[PDB]
Amino acid sequence: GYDRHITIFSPEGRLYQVEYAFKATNQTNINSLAVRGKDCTVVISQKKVPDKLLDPTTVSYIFCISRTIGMVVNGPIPDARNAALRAKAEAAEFRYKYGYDMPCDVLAKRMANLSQIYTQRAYMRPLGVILTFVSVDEELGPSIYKTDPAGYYVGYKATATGPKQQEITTNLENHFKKSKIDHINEESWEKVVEFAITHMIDALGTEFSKNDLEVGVATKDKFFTLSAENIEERLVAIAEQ
Amino acid sequence: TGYDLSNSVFSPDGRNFQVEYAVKAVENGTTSIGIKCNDGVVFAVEKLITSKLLVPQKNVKIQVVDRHIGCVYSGLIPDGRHLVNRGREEAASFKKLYKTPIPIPAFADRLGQYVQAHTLYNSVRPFGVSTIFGGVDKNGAHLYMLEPSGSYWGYKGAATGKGRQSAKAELEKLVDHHPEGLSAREAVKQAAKIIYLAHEDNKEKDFELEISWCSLSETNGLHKFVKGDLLQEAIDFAQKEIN
Amino acid sequence: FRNNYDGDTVTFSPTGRLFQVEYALEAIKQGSVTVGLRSNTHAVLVALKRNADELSSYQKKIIKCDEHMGLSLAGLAPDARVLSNYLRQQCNYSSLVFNRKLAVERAGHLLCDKAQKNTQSYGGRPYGVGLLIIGYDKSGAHLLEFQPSGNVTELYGTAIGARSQGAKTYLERTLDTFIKIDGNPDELIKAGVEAISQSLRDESLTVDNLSIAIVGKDTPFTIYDGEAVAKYI
Amino acid sequence: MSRDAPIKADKDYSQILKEEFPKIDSLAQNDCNSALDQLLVLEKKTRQASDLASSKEVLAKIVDLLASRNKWDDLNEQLTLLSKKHGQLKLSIQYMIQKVMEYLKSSKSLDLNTRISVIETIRVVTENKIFVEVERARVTKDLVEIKKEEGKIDEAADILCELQVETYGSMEMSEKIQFILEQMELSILKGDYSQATVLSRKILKKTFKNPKYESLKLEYYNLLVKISLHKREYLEVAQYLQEIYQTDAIKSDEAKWKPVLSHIVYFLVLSPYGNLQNDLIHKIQNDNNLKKLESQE
Amino acid sequence: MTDRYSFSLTTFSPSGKLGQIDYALTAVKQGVTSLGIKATNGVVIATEKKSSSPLAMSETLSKVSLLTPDIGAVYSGMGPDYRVLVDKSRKVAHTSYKRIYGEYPPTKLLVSEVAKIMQEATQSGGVRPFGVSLLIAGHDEFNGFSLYQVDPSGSYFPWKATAIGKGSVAAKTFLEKRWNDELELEDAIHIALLTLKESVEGEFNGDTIELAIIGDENPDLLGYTGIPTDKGPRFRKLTSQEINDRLEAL
Amino acid sequence: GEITFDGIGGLTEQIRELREVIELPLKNPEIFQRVGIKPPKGVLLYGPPGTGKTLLAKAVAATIGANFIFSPASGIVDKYIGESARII
Ligand SMILES: Nc1ncnc2c1ncn2[C@@H]1O[C@H](COP(=O)(O)OP(=O)(O)O)[C@@H](O)[C@H]1O
Ligand SMILES: [Mg+2]
Repeated sequence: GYDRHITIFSPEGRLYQVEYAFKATNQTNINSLAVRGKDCTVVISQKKVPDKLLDPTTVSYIFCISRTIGMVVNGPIPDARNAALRAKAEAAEFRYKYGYDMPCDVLAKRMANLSQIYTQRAYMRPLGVILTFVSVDEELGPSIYKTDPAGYYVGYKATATGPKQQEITTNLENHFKKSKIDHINEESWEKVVEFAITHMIDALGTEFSKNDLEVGVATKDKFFTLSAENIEERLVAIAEQ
Repeated sequence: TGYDLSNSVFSPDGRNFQVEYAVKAVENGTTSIGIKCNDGVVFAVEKLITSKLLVPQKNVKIQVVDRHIGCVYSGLIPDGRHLVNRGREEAASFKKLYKTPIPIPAFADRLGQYVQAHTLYNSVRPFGVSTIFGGVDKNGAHLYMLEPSGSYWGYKGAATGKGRQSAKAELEKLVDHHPEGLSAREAVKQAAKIIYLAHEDNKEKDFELEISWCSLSETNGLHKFVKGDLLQEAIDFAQKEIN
Repeated sequence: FRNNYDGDTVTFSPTGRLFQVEYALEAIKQGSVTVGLRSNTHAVLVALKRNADELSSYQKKIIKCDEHMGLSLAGLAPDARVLSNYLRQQCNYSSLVFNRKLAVERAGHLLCDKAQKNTQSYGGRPYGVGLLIIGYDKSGAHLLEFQPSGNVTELYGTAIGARSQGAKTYLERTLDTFIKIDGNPDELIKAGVEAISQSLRDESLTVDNLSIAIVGKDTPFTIYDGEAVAKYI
Repeated sequence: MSRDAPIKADKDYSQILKEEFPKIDSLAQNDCNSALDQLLVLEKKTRQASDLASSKEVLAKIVDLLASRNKWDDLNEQLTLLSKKHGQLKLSIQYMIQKVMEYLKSSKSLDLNTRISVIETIRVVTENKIFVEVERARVTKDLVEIKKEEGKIDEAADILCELQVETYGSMEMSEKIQFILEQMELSILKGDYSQATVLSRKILKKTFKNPKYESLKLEYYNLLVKISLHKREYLEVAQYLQEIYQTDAIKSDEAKWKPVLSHIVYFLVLSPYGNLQNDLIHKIQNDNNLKKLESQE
Repeated sequence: MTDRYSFSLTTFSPSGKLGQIDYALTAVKQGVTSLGIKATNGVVIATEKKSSSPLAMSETLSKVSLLTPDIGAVYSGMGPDYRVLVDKSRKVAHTSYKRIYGEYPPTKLLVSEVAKIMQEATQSGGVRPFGVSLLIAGHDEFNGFSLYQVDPSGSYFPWKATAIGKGSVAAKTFLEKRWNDELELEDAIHIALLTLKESVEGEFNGDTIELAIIGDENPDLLGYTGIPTDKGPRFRKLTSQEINDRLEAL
Repeated sequence: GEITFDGIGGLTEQIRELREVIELPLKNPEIFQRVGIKPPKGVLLYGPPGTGKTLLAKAVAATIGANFIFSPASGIVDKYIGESARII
C-alpha cells in the first residue's frame, strides 16, 4: 500500500513505518544487557564468533562514544554506524560550545529530536537502530537511557534487549525486590560485573565463553573494554553449574 | 511490492528491496580474493580475456590508491571505478589536514558514511559493489572488505564474486598452517592456485592472473604490482598441482 | 517492462539489470557503422558519412576534438555533443596547468565517471552514445571504446554500429598483419577501407561518403576526404 | 563452553586417579576433608559432563560415606551443593544421587539415623522430575511408614498424595498403581473419604483385568469396600465383591469364593428394597455357587 | 484509501478538510486524558502518565514541561513531536519578546506564537502536522489567569474548562456538575483528582499522577531574593507526597 | 498402536502440557463441575504443517485408551451439501 509508504501521517495516525523499524531491530538477534551497579555501569553484549574469514574480536556492538559514555547498538550494522557519527560528533561540539563535558541525559534528548526530523524528511528512511547510552554521569552517577528507533526514549534502572529480552527482565525485576534497592549489590566494581555475567547466563540458559561476550565497564572518567581474559576470571566459578 | 517501486521506504522486511538486489550483482563480478599474510597483504583477481583484440595488462583491474593502499573491486565496473576515485579525494583531504597517511580503518569509516547516505535517500541510487581493500599503514597490515550494505569488518581472508566457494575452502588451509598468515613470497604462489582452481568455474572465457602486494618485508610497505618473472612462475605452481 | 521497476534508473529489477541500458546499446546498432583499428604508431578511423537525400551534403560524423584528438559517434546525437565539448575542456586544463597533453587513458577514467553520475542521480540522462576516441600521447597511439555503460577498453581494433559482423571478422583475420605494420601510414589506411567494405551491404564505396581520420606518432589529427581517400579507395 | 582438549584430558585423568582410588579411600580415615578435595576439583572442570567421567571415582566414595555412623552426615552436605550449582547434566550426577537414596534402605544403621538423612535428601531432590523423582517417592515411603505408627500420619498422607497426582510415564504402570492404592488406605485412617474417592477415579479399571494386575485387582476392590461401608453404602459394596468373584483365581476355587459370596448376600438385603435389588439378586439365583451354601440361600 | 489530494497538504481536499489533520486528532484521542480547570485564583492542570516498561523509570517521562517559569504546558500524544515543538516554542518566544520587549510574554501572545509554528507544519507539503494537541495554561499580570487549547491545525481558543484524550467526554461533564469558575482553586484540585480517578482505578498513586498549579507567586522560588518586585514563579509543580496529601482531602 | 511418545522429539513438553487440558476433564467431568467452572470443550491447535499436531492428538488418545475418530475434511470438500451431509 501507498498508505504504508507515506512518511506523512497514516490514516491510522500511527505510522506503519514506525512499527517497521521495530521489526528491524531484532534481525541481528543480539541479546544485550545493561545494569546499574552502585558506582559502576556494566554493559554486556553477545560477541558473535563467525568463520575464520572474519576476525571475531573486531566484530563488536559496544562502542566508546566519548569519555564515560559508551553505546550498545541493537539492530543492523550499517545503520548503527550512521547513527554513531552524530552522537560522537555532538559530544565534541557541546564541549566546544559550553566548555564542559556533556551529560548523558542531554545527548539522548538531542538524538530523539533528530529521529523525529527523519520522518519529516521525505527522502530519508528512519534509522532502525536502538541506542542505549550507559555512563557514570557527572551528577547522577550510574545512568541508563534507552532510545527507540521511533524516537521514544526512556531511562532505566536495568534493561535487556532482544527477542529473548523477556526472560532476562524477569530475573532482574525479582532480584531488585529482594534486594529492596535499584542498584546491583557490592560497591566493588569487579563482582558486579560477575553478578551481571551470571544473570545473563541464567535467563538465556546458555553458558557463554569469553569468546561469546564482550564486557564494557564504566568507571569515573573512562569507558573502556576489558580484556578477553578478564572475562574468564569471572566466568570460571560460574561455569561449573 | 511498492517498496521496490519507491526507494528508501522502510519495508516490513527492515531492509529496502532495492538495496537487496544491489548485493546480488556483486556475484556477477569476477572471482576476486584477498589474503592476509603476516607482514602484508596480497590481492589477486581473475581477469577474463574477452578476445584476442583485448590488450594484456592495460585495463588492469587492480588500481592504486594513496601510496600504500591496494584496491580491487567486484560488480558494476562503472560504479566501482567512481567509488575508487571518490576514495582518493577523501584520502586527500585527510593527508592535507592531519599531515599523515590514512589509517586503513579510517579509510573504511569514511567510505562507510558515503555509502550509507546514498541508500537512506530516494534520490541517490544504492551502490552495488563489494570492494576488497587494504595494505600496510602505520598500524601495519590489515585486510578489510566493504559490503555495499555498508558493513565492514576486519578479515583474515576475503573472497567474493561467483567462485568464492572454491576460494574460501582453499583459504581455510592458510589459517591452520599458520595463525600468523603464510610468508608473503610463498602466499604469491598459493594465491595463483586459488584463482586458477576458481577459473575452473569461469573457464568459459580465457583469463589472465594479476596479483599485487603491499608488504613491509618485500615492498618496503609501499604498493606494487607483482610482474615479470614472479608472476610467470606463479602460474606454473598452480598448473603443476591441478594436473 | 514499461514503467514500474526498471522504469527509472534508481529502481532495481530483482535481479538488478537495467533494461534501459540494453536500449541505449540499441541506439548504437541503429547508429552509423564505423571501424577503428591501430598499430603501435597510428590509429585509423573510418566512418561512413550519412545523408538524407542527394541534395543533403554527406554529413561528417567524425569530429576533430583537438589537434592530437578526435572522436566518432554512433548513437544519439544530443548526448555526443555534451560529452564532446567536455573532452575538449579537460584536455585544455592539463596543457595549461600541468604542461602535458591529456593522456588518452586518463581522460577515459573521468569520462566513465561522468556517465555513472547520471545513473546515481534522480533524473538526468545516462549518456546513450558510444564513442571511438583516437589519440597520440607520450604512450603513443591509442584507440578506446566508450560504452553507454561508461567502460573504457583499450582494444587493437573494434567496430560499432550497423552490420558489425563483416568488419569484425575481417579484423580478427588481419589482426596480426596491421599490428606488425608500422612506419607505413598509407597501408594502415588501406587496411581500414578494406575493413569497412565487409560491414556494408555495398551501400557506397564513393570517395564522397568515406571519411578517414588518422592520428599517430606521425600524422597529427587530420581529416582526409575526396582525393586523399581516393588513393586508398 | 568452547575448547575440545578439556574433554580428552579429563577422561584419562579419571582413569589415573581411579587406580589411585585406594589412597583416597584410606586418607578418609585420617581426615574425610583431604579425601573429598582431591575429587571435587576433578569434577569442577569447566566443560559439562566432566562430572560423568569423574563420577566413577565418586561411586566408590559414596559407599565409604554411607558406611559409618559419622560419615553419612558429611554425605548429606555435598550432594546438595552439586545440585544447586547447575545440576551439571541432570543424568550424570543424579545416577550417583539415586544410589545414595537406594543405599539408606539397606544400611540398617538405626531408626534415628534413617529419619534424619531422608528429611535432608527429599527436599533438595524435589527440583528433578526424571529418574531421581521415582526414587524420591520410594524414599519418602520410609517416612510414611515411620509416621504411620505415630499420630503424624495426617501430615505424611499429604506429601505422598501430592507426589503421585503429578503425571509419570517414567514409572511403569504396576508401580504407579501401588503408590496410589496405599494412599487410599491412609485417607481411610485420616477420615477424609471423599479424598480416597477422588483418587479412585483416576485408577483405570480396565488395567486391573489384565492378568499381571490380578493381585492388584483384588487389593483395589477390597479398599473400595472400606470407603462405601463406613458411609453405609451397601449398594456399592455388592458390586465390588461381585467383581472379586469374576476374578479368575477366585472363581476357580471353592474356598476362596465362599466368604466373598456370603458377604454379597448380606449387603443386597441391607440395601432398601426396590428395583436395583431385584435385578442384582436374581444374578445370584442364576448361579450354582450360592446354592452350594445353604445358610445363605 | 483516501485521495491523493487529501494526503497532500499542498492540495485543496475535495471536502477541504485534510485527511492529515484528521489523523492528528485520532492520535490525540489515543493518548492520555489530560485536563484543565480554570479557577478565580489559579489554574490546575493534571494528567496520568504512561506506566511503560516495569523497570522503565516513570519520573523521566514528563508530560508537563514548563515553557517559562510562570507558564506550563500539557499535551496528549506522542513524545517525539512534543519535545521538538517544545524547543521551538521557547526559542521563537525569546527572539520576539524576551529581547524586544525584554520580558516574559503575555499568555495570549505566547499562545499566538505557538499556533504559528503549528500552522507551518500543516502548510508545508510533506511535513506532517504535529502529533500533539496542547493545553497551555498560564498566568500573566495583564490578563490574569488564562486557559488555552492549541490545535495542531494552528487555531487556538480560550475556555472555561476543556479536557482532551479518551476520557474527554467523561471529564468535561463531571467538571460542569461540580464546579464553576467563581469557585476557588482549592476545591478544583480535589475535584480534578476525582475526575482523573474515573479514568483509571488500578493505581492512582502520586507516582503515576503529575499534578501542578499555576497560581500565586512563590517569592522563595524567585531564587535571587532581596529584590521583591520581580514576580516569583507562578507555576509550582506539586510532588507525589503533596498529591497524596491532596488525596486524603478527597 | 500408540505413536511412541519417545519418538515425538522436540515437542516432549507438548505432550505433558496437553493432558492437563485433555485427560483431567475427559475422564471425569466431575472434578471441573465441583470446582465450579463450565467444563471446557473446544481446543484449537496450530503450528506450521509438519510439526505433528495430528500426531500429538493421537499420542494422547492412545494413553487414555479413549476412542479416536480422525476425519480429514479436505478429502470430502465440496461447495454445497452432498456427500458431507451423509458423513457427519
Ligand atoms: N514430533 C515429531 N516426531 C517425529 N517426526 C515428526 C514430528 N513432527 C513431524 N514429524 C513427521 O512429519 C510427518 C507429517 O506431519 P503430520 O503428522 O502430517 O502433521 P500436521 O498435522 O502438523 O501437518 C509426521 O508423520 C512425522 O513423520
Ligand atoms: Mg493433520
